[PDB]
Amino acid sequence: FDNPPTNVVSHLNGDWFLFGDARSDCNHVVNTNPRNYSYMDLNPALCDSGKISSKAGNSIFRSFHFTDFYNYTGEGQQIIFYEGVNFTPYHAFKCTTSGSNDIWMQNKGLFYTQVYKNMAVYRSLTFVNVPYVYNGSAQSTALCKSGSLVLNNPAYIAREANFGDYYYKVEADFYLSGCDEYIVPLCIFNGKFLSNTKYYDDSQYYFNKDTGVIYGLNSTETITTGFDFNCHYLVLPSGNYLAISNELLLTVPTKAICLNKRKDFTPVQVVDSRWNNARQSDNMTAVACQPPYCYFRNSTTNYVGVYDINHGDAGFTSILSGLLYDSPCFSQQGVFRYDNVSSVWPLYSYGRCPTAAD
Amino acid sequence: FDNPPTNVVSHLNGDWFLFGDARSDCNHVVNTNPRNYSYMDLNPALCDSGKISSKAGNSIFRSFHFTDFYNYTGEGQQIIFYEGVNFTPYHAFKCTTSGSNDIWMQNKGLFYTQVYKNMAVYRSLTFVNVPYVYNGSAQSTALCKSGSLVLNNPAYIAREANFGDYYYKVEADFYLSGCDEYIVPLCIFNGKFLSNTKYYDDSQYYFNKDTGVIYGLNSTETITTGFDFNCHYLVLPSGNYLAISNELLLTVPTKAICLNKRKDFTPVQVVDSRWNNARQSDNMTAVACQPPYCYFRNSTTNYVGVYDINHGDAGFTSILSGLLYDSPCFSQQGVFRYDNVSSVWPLYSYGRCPTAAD
Ligand SMILES: *[C@@H]1O[C@H](CO)[C@@H](O[C@@H]2O[C@H](CO)[C@@H](O)[C@H](O)[C@H]2NC(C)=O)[C@H](O)[C@H]1NC(C)=O
Ligand SMILES: *[C@@H]1O[C@H](CO)[C@@H](O[C@@H]2O[C@H](CO)[C@@H](O)[C@H](O)[C@H]2NC(C)=O)[C@H](O)[C@H]1NC(C)=O
Ligand SMILES: CO[C@]1(C(=O)O)C[C@H](OC(C)=O)[C@@H](NC(C)=O)[C@H]([C@H](O)[C@H](O)COC(C)=O)O1
Ligand SMILES: CO[C@]1(C(=O)O)C[C@H](OC(C)=O)[C@@H](NC(C)=O)[C@H]([C@H](O)[C@H](O)COC(C)=O)O1
Ligand SMILES: *[C@@H]1O[C@H](CO)[C@@H](O)[C@H](O)[C@H]1NC(C)=O
Ligand SMILES: *[C@@H]1O[C@H](CO)[C@@H](O)[C@H](O)[C@H]1NC(C)=O
Ligand SMILES: *[C@@H]1O[C@H](CO)[C@@H](O)[C@H](O)[C@H]1NC(C)=O
Ligand SMILES: *[C@@H]1O[C@H](CO)[C@@H](O)[C@H](O)[C@H]1NC(C)=O
Ligand SMILES: *[C@@H]1O[C@H](CO)[C@@H](O)[C@H](O)[C@H]1NC(C)=O
Ligand SMILES: *[C@@H]1O[C@H](CO)[C@@H](O)[C@H](O)[C@H]1NC(C)=O
Ligand SMILES: *[C@@H]1O[C@H](CO)[C@@H](O)[C@H](O)[C@H]1NC(C)=O
Ligand SMILES: *[C@@H]1O[C@H](CO)[C@@H](O)[C@H](O)[C@H]1NC(C)=O
Ligand SMILES: *[C@@H]1O[C@H](CO)[C@@H](O)[C@H](O)[C@H]1NC(C)=O
Ligand SMILES: *[C@@H]1O[C@H](CO)[C@@H](O)[C@H](O)[C@H]1NC(C)=O
Ligand SMILES: [K+]
Ligand SMILES: [K+]
Repeated sequence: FDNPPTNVVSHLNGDWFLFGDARSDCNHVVNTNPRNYSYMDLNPALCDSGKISSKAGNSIFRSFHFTDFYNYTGEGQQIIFYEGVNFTPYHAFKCTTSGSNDIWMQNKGLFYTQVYKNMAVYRSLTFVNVPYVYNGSAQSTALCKSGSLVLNNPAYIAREANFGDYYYKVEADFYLSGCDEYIVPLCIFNGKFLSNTKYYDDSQYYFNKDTGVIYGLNSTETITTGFDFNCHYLVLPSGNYLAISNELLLTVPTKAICLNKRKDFTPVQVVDSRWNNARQSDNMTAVACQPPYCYFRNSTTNYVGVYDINHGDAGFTSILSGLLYDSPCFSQQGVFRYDNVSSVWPLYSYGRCPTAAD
Repeated sequence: FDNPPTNVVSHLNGDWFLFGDARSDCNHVVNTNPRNYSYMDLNPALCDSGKISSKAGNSIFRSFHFTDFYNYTGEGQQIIFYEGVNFTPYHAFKCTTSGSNDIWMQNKGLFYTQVYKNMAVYRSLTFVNVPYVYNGSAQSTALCKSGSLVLNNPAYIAREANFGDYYYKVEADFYLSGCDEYIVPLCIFNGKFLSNTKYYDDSQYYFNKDTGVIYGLNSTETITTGFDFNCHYLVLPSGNYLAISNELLLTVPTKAICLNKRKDFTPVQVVDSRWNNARQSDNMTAVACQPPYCYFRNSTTNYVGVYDINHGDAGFTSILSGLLYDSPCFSQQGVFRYDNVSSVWPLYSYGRCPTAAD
């Protein structure tokens, strides 16, 4: 008898949910010709399960920030993630041509940190639009963009006619409702921002009108180039808020991650989402995935897909294969198929776990 | 054979530490006459261990906020707490005679929440003085006090000579060094605060000069009585900060909980700290003590001490008795003395845990 920790994602019972991308997007097949499921790492037998929310070409972070939006939606006791690759150093995203992808990688890590931590204590994740009211005559403006990627959360509001510089103070009202908690971005350009001969230091506050909490960020960088849009990811309660800009452009949330249905602490499972080695990936989801709230799974091999080089890999297919059955014990080291005896002590475990005793 | 979960605090190996009060203060005995150890729930055999930091009449919260200060100091992999009673509804603390003990109970809960969460990931806790510089000629003033309890953290700075009201903006610089992280209070009077015929709305911000993060609290209550000093407990990095007051009195930290030596996630153990039923206690440490970061232990009986009615209880002596030996498995349900087989599945477990399988 053998009960080793196994390198899979699985589930204790039927109460689970997976968020993903093309590699687990059953619907994508309609856009293959001829129709072919080999682009998937997920087993197509799971296509009717109702336990998957995935979109080819997307990721939760990508949908959070950009106009390229998929309404990821799901509920379960155990949450599993196999997405992230659709925002990587490969995309070379920066708000401006003299920006920094490293900043955006930092943003990515901070975002997934909050997602993973919160999905260990909430059953349900979806996206909600955040309504806001701005009183001026200025409209929103797409200041942050690169190729096909256009930032739309937070929104930037243009300067009013009457102002000749960016030293002004303006505000908008944004209202959070419908969820137990909300993940929203609070961001600034952290750097010396040149506009019409003057260098600015972006400043943005959010204010909960009823709790009275102020969350703010002021620019502190002294560099005049190679800077970008630094974001923090706030986990906020329902309420009515002001977004108060003290310098540069007013920014306000337009989308939130909607967290609902508090649950007993249940660690999430995260699968490394990367490209074939020919493309630059990042380890930000690994950084974000820590005990006790998350188990991280990765293959030992290069991603080499059979459909194309970036889709349908033996290693990741193996990892996802655990979704085809129930497993009793989840641990840092892997999943144990039996709940009785093992040769190693499971670490940070969840479920019915074996003893490594005599 | 029998391996039930047991209602004790214990330790996996010798790497542990206990924070407490008189009920575990070996030194107190010098202040008994004749000398008598029966005031303790801790076994005196542990008096030479070097693994206890306790002071009769004190608590970590009490020392955090008030002039009645004990420098709680300790390091261990597994941290245990048996303190809190020395700040309870019994003490009837309020900043003013028309204040609110309920507010202070809320403060207590919020504080212990941060302590317990952080001591699951740091080995070391102590107190550090927080130096600050205020530029005015005004001195500190003890605005919040009740009987023998006098608040000294945060400090209040009096108004300057030149000001005739409390609508002013002033600041101090405070510097955090020597620790990985710091717990500091950010507080305001949350209410309509009457001074010389005018009603004020307290406002206080802290600003990290290098990260550029602003943490602020503004008063939102409309009541003119029955309000008090609402605190939030920030977990901050080393750095140089400004305390920026926008209304009422400037407040600034004078003491921090010093968190050092990051460790692998290890749940803390907390023992209910209460008075005999003749006195009003509270459940704020229970509220603060949640999975997966904390296990809470409580006796099933009234606290009835043998030394006096509030010292030396059979139930709590029993709970602490587990410190006299090593135990392999810690769980929500209790401590299992054996790592092999049990009849229940340990929940949120830490250590070498038994299987409830056939
Ligand atoms: C954060 O940045 C804002 C905007 O720069 C600061 O507010 C401005 O501060 C300068 C003083 O250096 C004044 O000249 C402006 O009038 C202020 N603008 C406002 C209030 O809209 C703000 O003080 C910074 N917050 C801090 C340091 O906590
Ligand atoms: C938090 O409270 C402060 C102090 O009341 C507010 O700052 C004052 O706001 C009033 C406007 O209602 C002005 O009359 C004062 O001049 C301001 N004092 C200052 C800036 O020192 C502040 O706006 C509040 N913060 C919010 C609402 O985010
Ligand atoms: C109009 O040309 C410039 C300028 O020098 O003013 C070029 C300037 O480009 C620079 C400095 O590399 C751009 N600022 C930034 C940080 O990208 C700056 C801004 O895009 C532009 O001023 C609008 O700024 C705001 C705050 O909306 O535009
Ligand atoms: C001087 O008498 C009074 C006053 O009406 O002004 C009584 C006043 O007592 C009240 C309103 O119950 C006190 N304010 C509060 C909230 O306790 C108030 C303050 O203690 C005093 O004004 C000092 O206030 C500040 C901000 O230092 O003092
Ligand atoms: C996403 O889908 C959920 C479920 O249908 C819905 O409640 C929510 O409003 C949607 N969010 C959008 C479209 O932003
Ligand atoms: C992520 O990558 C950096 C190197 O770029 C490394 O320092 C860090 O340890 C990595 N973290 C994880 C969790 O793999
Ligand atoms: C995943 O494993 C592959 C192959 O060992 C390795 O190249 C890669 O760095 C790992 N990814 C992370 C995020 O650790
Ligand atoms: C599906 O794609 C795989 C991998 O490219 C290929 O071997 C196979 O011919 C395809 N099947 C069909 C029916 O096109
Ligand atoms: C462990 O469980 C497996 C599967 O039921 C079984 O083959 C083996 O005998 C068990 N070992 C025990 C109970 O010691
Ligand atoms: C508390 O004790 C520790 C250890 O001796 C010391 O480093 C620290 O400065 C003390 N804190 C005080 C006295 O505020
Ligand atoms: C604390 O006491 C209140 C009643 O005052 C109760 O609602 C709450 O559930 C209690 N919490 C715990 C953890 O015992
Ligand atoms: C501890 O147990 C006692 C006796 O059952 C009970 O009265 C008390 O409410 C409990 N305390 C907490 C914080 O639950
Ligand atoms: C210690 O106190 C206990 C409980 O009050 C009492 O029974 C005993 O007489 C005391 N012992 C001494 C030596 O005073
Ligand atoms: C459990 O361990 C105890 C103590 O060693 C022993 O008495 C008992 O036989 C063990 N049961 C097993 C190994 O099934
Ligand atoms: K801004
Ligand atoms: K203040």
